[PDB]
Amino acid sequence: LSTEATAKIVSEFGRDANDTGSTEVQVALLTAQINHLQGHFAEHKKDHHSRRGLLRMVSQRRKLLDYLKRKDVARYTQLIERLGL
Amino acid sequence: ASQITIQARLISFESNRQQLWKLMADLNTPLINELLCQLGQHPDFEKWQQKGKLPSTVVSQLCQPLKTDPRFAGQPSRLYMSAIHIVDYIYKSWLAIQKRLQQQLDGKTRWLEMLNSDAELVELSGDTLEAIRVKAAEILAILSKTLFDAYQETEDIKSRSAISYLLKNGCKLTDKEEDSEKFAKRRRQVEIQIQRLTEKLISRMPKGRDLTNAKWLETLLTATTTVAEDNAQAKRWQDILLTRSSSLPFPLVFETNEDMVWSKNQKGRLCVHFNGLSDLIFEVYCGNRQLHWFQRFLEDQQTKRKSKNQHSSGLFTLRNGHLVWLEGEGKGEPWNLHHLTLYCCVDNRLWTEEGTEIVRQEKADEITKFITNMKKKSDLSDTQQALIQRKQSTLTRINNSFERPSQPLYQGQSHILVGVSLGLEKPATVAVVDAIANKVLAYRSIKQLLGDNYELLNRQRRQQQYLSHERHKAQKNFSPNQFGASELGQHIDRLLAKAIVALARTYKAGSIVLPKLGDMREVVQSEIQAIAEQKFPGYIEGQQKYAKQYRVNVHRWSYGRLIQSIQSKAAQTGIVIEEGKQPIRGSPHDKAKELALSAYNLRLT
DNA sequence: TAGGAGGTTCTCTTCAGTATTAATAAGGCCACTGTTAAACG
DNA sequence: CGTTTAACAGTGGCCTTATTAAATGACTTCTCAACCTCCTA
RNA sequence: UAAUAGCGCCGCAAUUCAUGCUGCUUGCAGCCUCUGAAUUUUGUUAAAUGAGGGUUAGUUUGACUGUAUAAAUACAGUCUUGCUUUCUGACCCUGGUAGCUGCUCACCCUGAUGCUGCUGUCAAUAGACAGGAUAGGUGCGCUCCCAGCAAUAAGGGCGCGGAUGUACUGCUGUAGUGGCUACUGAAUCACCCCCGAUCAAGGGGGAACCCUAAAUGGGUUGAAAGGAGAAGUCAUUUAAUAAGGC
Repeated sequence: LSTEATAKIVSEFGRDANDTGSTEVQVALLTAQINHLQGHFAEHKKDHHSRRGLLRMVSQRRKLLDYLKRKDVARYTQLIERLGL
Repeated sequence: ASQITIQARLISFESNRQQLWKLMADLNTPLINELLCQLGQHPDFEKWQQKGKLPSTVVSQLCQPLKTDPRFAGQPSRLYMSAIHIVDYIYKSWLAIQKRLQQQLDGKTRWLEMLNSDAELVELSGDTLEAIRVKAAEILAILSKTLFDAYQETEDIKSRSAISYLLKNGCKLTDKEEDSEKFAKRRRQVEIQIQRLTEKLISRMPKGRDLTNAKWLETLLTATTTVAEDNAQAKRWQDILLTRSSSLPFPLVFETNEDMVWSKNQKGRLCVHFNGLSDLIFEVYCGNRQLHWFQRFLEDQQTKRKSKNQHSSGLFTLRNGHLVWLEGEGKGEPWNLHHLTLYCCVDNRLWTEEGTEIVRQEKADEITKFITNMKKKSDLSDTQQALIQRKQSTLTRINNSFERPSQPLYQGQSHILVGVSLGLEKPATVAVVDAIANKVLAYRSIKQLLGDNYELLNRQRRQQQYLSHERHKAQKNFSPNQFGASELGQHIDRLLAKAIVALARTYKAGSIVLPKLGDMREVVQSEIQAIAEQKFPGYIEGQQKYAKQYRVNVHRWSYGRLIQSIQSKAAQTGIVIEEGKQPIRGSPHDKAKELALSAYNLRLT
């Protein structure tokens, strides 16, 4: 993921000026990477070395979503609606 | 039974191959997939698993309504037959490797109940171990199947304890009242074998082949777009996403020899077209070593034609033929990348006229027995009478001999046997031994049989380690450069088989003896686990790294492949292969000598 | 006739598994105490 | 003549485990039709 | 500079045997000359092994008939097709241009089945250029040892931010290392060279040797093996996930 894209997605999932690493931001970064990767997996059906990375990103996002759900269901719902998961 | 497969590439137009690829990859493999799935959810399925015999006609019954299906229509009948045959063979195998596994588990449970120590036998019987020993000797006076029958037959504690004492030594009377820890390790080993058989019985159902990979592509979208709710579902998504996208349609088994009609091209090249697809003409590209088989095929079909079908296709040198697609390296459409290949299964025994007579006698015996078996029933169905008619038709047609080469078979001296010892380090060692006078006529070693080729053996081990490392260094990089020395091992075992059979020919042997190895890579795994469970009590990783190299050497020790190769060559030559028990302790030469001697001793009755 | 595509149906009798007779061939470092055997004021 | 440094030797602690998938190497099982009918040329 | 030591493999020895050799005494006597088998036993000024990646519908191992031959086998004749593999050679290379994408790194410490290790020239930077398979170590290799790096083994330490309800994150340049696709560089072979096909195709031109005085007269210019398909299972390794699984 490009640095410009990460900065933009941090700002657009920001809760304040300095919130890099908030569960919302982490889920946003993972979702952006997975969305970019799904087309690559549509095309390159042999790139297993990216397949492992995709699996890892999916599991990471799942864990983050479960944690945010247990903590605050309201933030969880509004986040999952913002990303449409 | 000396069936061997020859192969030849099939060359034709791009459209002639597009037809076949579309007609198999898009309609025949999906039919096989659906037939497998339906066979799985059949209500009688758990009944079949209890036996080893899937019913004769069930697969055709689930296929008759499937032929007219919108997505499985537009195929030749003899290709619906191919799909039926493939699925029937898959489930004829899958119900025979799970029934025997269940038998093994039951027998091992019975033996685990059998196993008692000297103190345990004393406390169960309530008597001194000496009385147990005396009664065990008495019962040995009155093989192991009989003792197991006696044990399962009686209910007395004393007699059953006597059976247990006998079978503990293996129908022997050993008076060494020691090594109770040995008994503990033996019971532990039997329990580990029980556990491993139980872990085996939970087997996957026959998968089938998914060329489109619709499930994979759908699951990728589900996993990326949505979020799983529990670990047990994300694990299933991960398992699906890592599956292997197979890209080769199933073969086409043509169980009738005549379904392949042969012809000679205007350029003299041999050509094939199959029943149901005659507009598709394939040109045979073989090698001269395999030329005589295909020329025999054409000559035999023409010979049957010229006699107005007075000749029984059924003595044809061709028995059946698979029509597979190999895998090509590169890109492009699948019909332009994968090479269509014909695998014809030929009974090598039919090449000579003399061997053709043997095959004729075999078939004329089995089919007249079939006639007698059907003649006892009084049902008298109409297609049953058609079958009866065909049987006598084959009887009549079998006595019309084709013109074939002549070779006076092989007169074998019954005395002179050949004993083959296999081992982890000495893959084979042969002893040509005369049984009348126990003196061995000859000995050979793994350097004598591989003469001028012995360098291969070391190069097999030197590089199968190397490749084993190279794979490991590429797996972490996820490169597809995983290579192994399976072809080298196959070549070496073929060389050994040729050398052994040639040696048997030179000394005019009358048999070849191979040991019955049984489950050899499992007994050593159980023993190593049992030993490591005391050597490492609670450290499972230690229990695994213990004797790791020995176990991987056993697992890659290809005794079965070598035995099969020797069996193929001996059948091709006429040597009557027998079986014996490899002595547990001794040198390879003595092992082979006593092995062949024991085989001769048991053969006499 | 002559090719080409489809039809058809059971075997054999079932029901085989459980024994041993050793010995291979066992850890690998890390750190410690304990013995042991040889050179020396 | 008693002795004190090298040189092995035994001991104690540590060391995680399962499931699915893939690659490889092996193993096991199953299979290895045959004549007839009909329908076009 | 270092590769000590261990392990595996070859050879070289030495010994003892025979499955050998000799002899008839035909199952015994001797011998180790060949062939082997079993140890141990060294790495010789050397014997044999030898693992950087690739390239041929390559050659040979073939079928039938007849003869000698009990047969193998040889000879003669007729036919020939290219499959799938194992070697031996010979030759080529040490890649480029684009994209798409994975992983790993605040900073330390230990250090993995971790990575790297060639010759010369120029630098001596960190890289180019030419060459190049002899490519760190031992006769040859290793996951062993040496050297350097080590974030991409694992473990421990530990700074600041955000999160902090069990999940965890940033300090991160294509920076390093991987994977995929597309177009490309060379060999595209089996005595050598040229044109050509490669779901097809061979054609021609030379050399050396033998026969032949000589005749593209004709022949030779490396060998082997095949029972395949399908389905499960085991084992090893790798990776992701889990904190058991049911």
